[PDB]
Amino acid sequence: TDLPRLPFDNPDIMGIAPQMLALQKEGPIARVGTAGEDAWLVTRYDEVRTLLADRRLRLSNPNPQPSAKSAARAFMVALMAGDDHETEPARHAQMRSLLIPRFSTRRLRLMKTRIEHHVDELLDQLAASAPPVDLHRVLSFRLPTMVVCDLLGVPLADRERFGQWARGTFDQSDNEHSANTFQQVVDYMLELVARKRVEPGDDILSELIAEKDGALSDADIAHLGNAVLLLGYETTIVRIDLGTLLLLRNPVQRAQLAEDPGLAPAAVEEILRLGVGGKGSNALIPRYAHGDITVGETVIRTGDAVMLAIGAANYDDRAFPDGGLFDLTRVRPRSHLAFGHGARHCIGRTLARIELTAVFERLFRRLPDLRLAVPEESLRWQEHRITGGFDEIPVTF
Ligand code: HEM
Ligand SMILES: CC1(C)C[C@H]2C=C(C(=O)O)[C@@H]3COC(=O)[C@]4(CO4)[C@]23C1
Repeated sequence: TDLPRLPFDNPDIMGIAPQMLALQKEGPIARVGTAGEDAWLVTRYDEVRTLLADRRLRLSNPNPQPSAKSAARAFMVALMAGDDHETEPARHAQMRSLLIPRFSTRRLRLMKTRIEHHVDELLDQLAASAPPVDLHRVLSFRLPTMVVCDLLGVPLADRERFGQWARGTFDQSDNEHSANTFQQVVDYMLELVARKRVEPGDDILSELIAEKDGALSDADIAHLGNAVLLLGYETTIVRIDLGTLLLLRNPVQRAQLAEDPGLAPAAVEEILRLGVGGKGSNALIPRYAHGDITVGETVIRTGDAVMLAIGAANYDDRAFPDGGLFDLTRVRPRSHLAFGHGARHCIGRTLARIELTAVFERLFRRLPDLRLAVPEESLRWQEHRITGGFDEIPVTF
């Protein structure tokens, strides 16, 4: 008897920690320690998917004496309208109602075209440069920040101002840095709302300003803009890096994709499913029980914390035969959980899929000799950031 303690060690730079796969083999749910509260850890696909659709399991904390959180986690929960369990139903419903129509089929088709041209240009710049090159700086970082500039209607150079703010806001190791970074985001967004009130364009804040004959306050609109800025590029950057690394590890699949770029949607779904970095603390969706819930033989009690391991569930052999293998020829794969499921299902997921498809349609056809310029083991996953990620990806080609 030894209580498992999150985060678990992972001897590889990607994948699922061995201890978490061991727990998955024993059963769907286990009690574990963490750096803070103890929590229920749910690791099997069926149970994670069921619990993500359970309205009794919510982001907000219902407890009278709530455990202390990092500034970074507090900001993340507040951006997601989860900071007050009594107002979360109305506030979260409004948040999704206001953001979902900002990603319309008209907008996504226009952005798909612009994204494809931008990838072409980014890869031409890359191909013309002298290796070794940092792929993270010149490709992974550049496409999703371009997209956020487009969503917000700001000059592309603005991403040189805001490009580190998601990392800084979500730095769990430094509350002062987290809070100072978030104030920069807030000031920038309030400036942007005031500009869009007199100079609107085809962009998200302009649409929110016009919503309900201007019924929303500038603070309400800036709040939603802050969610788009802080959630809308960093995780996509991380998936471009993880997808590149996964494809570099699987040369037979990589050659399949280079030969037939029509395999890119299937590759993107495998990248999302398998793309887990380091100790994988970002591949856990946190919840609190607002009512008692039974999982198998186990009772989750009102007030308990729950970690839904979407990463482990996406590796679950019960849901994906040979679940640890990258295979873009899977026939009718189950829907992975990398965008979540249920009430808080990723709002940007169709846009994120368009970005990743445009990149991986092109990458290995444009740079067939691309490969790491350093050992994989030298790549360092940043455990202190809620969103993890690598800081650099040196390549040659
Ligand atoms: C590959 C990139 C991405 C991944 C892997 C990802 C993953 C996720 C996951 C797992 C959730 C659910 C969190 C939870 O249930 O607690 C989520 C929510 C969310 N995502 Fe994404 N995301 C990505 C890209 C984006 C983009 C590009 C946008 C917008 C431009 C975006 C906007 C949001 C928002 C606003 C939420 C909160 C939804 C809610 O709380 O109702 N995400 N994302
Ligand atoms: C809103 C989020 C940025 C989406 C989710 C994906 C993430 C990631 O891939 O890094 C974030 C990690 O931390 C979380 O609590 C998550 C898992 O819900 C995320 C919050």
